[PDB]
Amino acid sequence: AKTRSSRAGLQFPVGRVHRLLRKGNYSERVGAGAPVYLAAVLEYLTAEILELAGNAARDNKKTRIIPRHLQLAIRNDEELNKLLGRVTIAQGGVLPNIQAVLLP
Amino acid sequence: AKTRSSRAGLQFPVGRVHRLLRKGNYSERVGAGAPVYLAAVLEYLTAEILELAGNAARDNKKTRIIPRHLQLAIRNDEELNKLLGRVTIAQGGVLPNIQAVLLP
Amino acid sequence: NIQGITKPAIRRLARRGGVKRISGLIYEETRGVLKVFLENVIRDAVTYTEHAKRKTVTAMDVVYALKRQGRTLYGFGG
Amino acid sequence: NIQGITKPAIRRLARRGGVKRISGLIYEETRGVLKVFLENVIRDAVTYTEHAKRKTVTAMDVVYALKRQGRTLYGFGG
Amino acid sequence: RYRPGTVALREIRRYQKSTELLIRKLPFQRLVREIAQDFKTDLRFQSSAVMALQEACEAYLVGLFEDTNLCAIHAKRVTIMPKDIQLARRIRGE
Amino acid sequence: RYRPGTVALREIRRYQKSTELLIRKLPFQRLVREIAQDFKTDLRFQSSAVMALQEACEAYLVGLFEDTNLCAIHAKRVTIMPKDIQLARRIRGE
Amino acid sequence: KESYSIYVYKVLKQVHPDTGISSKAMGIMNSFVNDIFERIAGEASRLAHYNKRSTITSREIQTAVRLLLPGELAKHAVSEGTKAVTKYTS
Amino acid sequence: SRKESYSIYVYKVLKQVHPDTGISSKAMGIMNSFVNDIFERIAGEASRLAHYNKRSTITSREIQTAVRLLLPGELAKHAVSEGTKAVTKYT
DNA sequence: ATCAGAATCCCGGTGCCGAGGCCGCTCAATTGGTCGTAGACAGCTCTAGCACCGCTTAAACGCACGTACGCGCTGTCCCCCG
DNA sequence: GGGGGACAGCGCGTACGTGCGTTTAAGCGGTGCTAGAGCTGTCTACGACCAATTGAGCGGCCTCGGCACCGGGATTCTGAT
Repeated sequence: AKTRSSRAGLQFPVGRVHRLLRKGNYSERVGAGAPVYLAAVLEYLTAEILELAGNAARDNKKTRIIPRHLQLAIRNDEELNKLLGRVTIAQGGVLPNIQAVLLP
Repeated sequence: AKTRSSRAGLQFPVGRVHRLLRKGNYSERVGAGAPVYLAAVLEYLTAEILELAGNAARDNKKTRIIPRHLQLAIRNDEELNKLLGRVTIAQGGVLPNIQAVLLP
Repeated sequence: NIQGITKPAIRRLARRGGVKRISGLIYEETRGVLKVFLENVIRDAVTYTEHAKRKTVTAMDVVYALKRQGRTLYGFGG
Repeated sequence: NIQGITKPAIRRLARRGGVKRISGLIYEETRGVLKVFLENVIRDAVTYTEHAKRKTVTAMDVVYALKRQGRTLYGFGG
Repeated sequence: RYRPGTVALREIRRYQKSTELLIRKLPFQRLVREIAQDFKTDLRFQSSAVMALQEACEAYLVGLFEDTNLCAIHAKRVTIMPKDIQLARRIRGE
Repeated sequence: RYRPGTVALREIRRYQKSTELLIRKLPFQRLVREIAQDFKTDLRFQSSAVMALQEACEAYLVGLFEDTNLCAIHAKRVTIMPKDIQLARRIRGE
Repeated sequence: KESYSIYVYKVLKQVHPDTGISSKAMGIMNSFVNDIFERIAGEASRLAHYNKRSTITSREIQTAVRLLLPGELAKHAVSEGTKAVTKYTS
Repeated sequence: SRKESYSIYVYKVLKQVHPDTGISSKAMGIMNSFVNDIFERIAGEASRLAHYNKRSTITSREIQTAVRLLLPGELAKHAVSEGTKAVTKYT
């Protein structure tokens, strides 16, 4: 027996994603490739954010990712910021940004 | 044959609303009262807009409602303007509004 | 083709917006803003067309594109 | 209870927002717009609670209320 | 000669009362086609599709000019400038 | 004696480079309870519900203060005033 | 095609017996009904799944209309819906 | 009462991209919220596409189109590559 | 004021062309019986929210005080309005 | 082409940043209680479905009288005087 995640070479759960599509009732039927495609996309997005968040953790000399690192990774990337525009990351804080007219 | 619409004393179609709920991928099952309630609420909203639009038509010396009259009815009342905030009426135009500082 | 959006047309749009005086640099700025808006809506409308395997962008494709960008349009079939 | 939102707290929020100099009338204005925001979120959160026939507002009720007002919050179960 | 501002206010009063489209149709159609060419070649367009695009764009520009105007007034000016358009869009999230 | 503005800018750098909640928890909790009383009586609250409200409110106010600041700078001022808050909210659609 | 044109006209005669409506205005009304129908049904759907229910009741519709519609429009819409369900059950 | 989450899969992907980096429970909650949110957005758009084309089945084509409509710029380009590769390997 | 003269209201006409009145009919909503299963509801339980209490201590507070930024006033020059 | 709004300079002076030790109460940890969320069981009463139908809804067709826009006359705009 080979799990559908292992058959697609993915770490994300294809079987669970399939069930969650079927029991959203989002449609009457769900194709066999739809959960595989969706799982791969979710995995890709998580990898991107985690990669960028781990870099932010290393640049603050930390070995564990915290919400601050996730906020730094998302707001410092034009595409991730645009995707997560109407999102609030709890305990994420803000980018350091001061308007030039206010400076010394 | 007493139509569910006539049983509920409504002009809006309960049977059609029921079918649209059942085929619209909203839930596995739909209660018997849900289409009746939805049809009524929906008809109430149409009556409210049409009454206000007909008044605007009579004020503008017309016997036919046009998109302008609908825009006038919606935009000049708070709750209807809030409900349809992120909406554009085609050929509705805008409310006559000039900032006081621009006046001679 | 962007120059087809003439200064008088932009002035008319500003007049409906209640604008009394307009700087000379507004016309080029408006053309740029309109181009971005159109590109964004047309991109999505064409995506819907390609998904339907059609070669003709329909009013419905435009309506759907506007709806998903939070600019719902009434009067064109939804 | 609205006075519990003290001037120092409103200055701290403004400092995170990058504001250097604050007028004395801003504190009362901020208290107002905070009250409106809270009322709108709490109203919807309580509606969800009543629909669940519960007597306790849950974090999920708040998350749902924020989501439907276009202020999605991550970190409370999202 | 009418003083500067008199005819401008008369035009505001005329266009705020009307609902007609203010951009010429054929130039707008040409712009829509040329922008769509970059996404897909040999694209046809329903007449109503172009009209839907025109209605939405005009409503977008009119709404933006309103917000731009209000920013000019905030700077105590009666003239709209690019900085006003930029502020309005930034605050709107665009 | 630090000149007016020096300590203000030091506070901006302190609070922008940190993530903690800036409103005292107990007073905020009292406000939440007091507001909810008008919608239904004898309401209980999970502690996580109040904290989720806190986080959202602080994020909303910080975001509004950012736009309010831009309005002030637009009017050639470095001081935020109620008219700046009003403009930001109006343009945002609030 | 299917439209709500006939029903919008029936209600127009009830509110304004001597008032007609243009085809463009009718299209706006059709778009309006479809839009609000979808908002309510979508909220009722999320509200069912959030409570782990499989069934869309009048209760879900009422709550959706109690979250979507603003101020007194919700108050009157709820009255209309409740009256209709009561009349239908009898 | 068991409450399912994507924590185990977040951890797996983290160990691939940054083997020596861990994650806090708060940060894990953010990631879980993120996956659930994106999953809803894509599935909801795919649902609309199917009904808009009178279809009763959500297939990989609907997911791909939804990914084009929601993900901005190059995030869409790479996400589509990942999804296509996974479907090919699975078949 | 003071009158000249366009801009705009307002009145009678008109025909014409979309809205509504009207016919034919068909298919989707209706009526009624049967199944099943979801959820409406009773009891348990033990979890979490709540009220209450001690102490503390860090934070809010009033005002005295300096000061510099907000805005009133004047003058210009040339950009847009017409 | 002109003229009136945008920009610059400035007085100025009053609105508010900073301290400081004062006046306030946040908050953190402990102590009990119990409203009530949630689980378990049931019974079952309402919905899905299957089969006949029929009567509104919708495609088509006409006539009409509401209204776009034509010519005239008026009044109150506004600018020269």
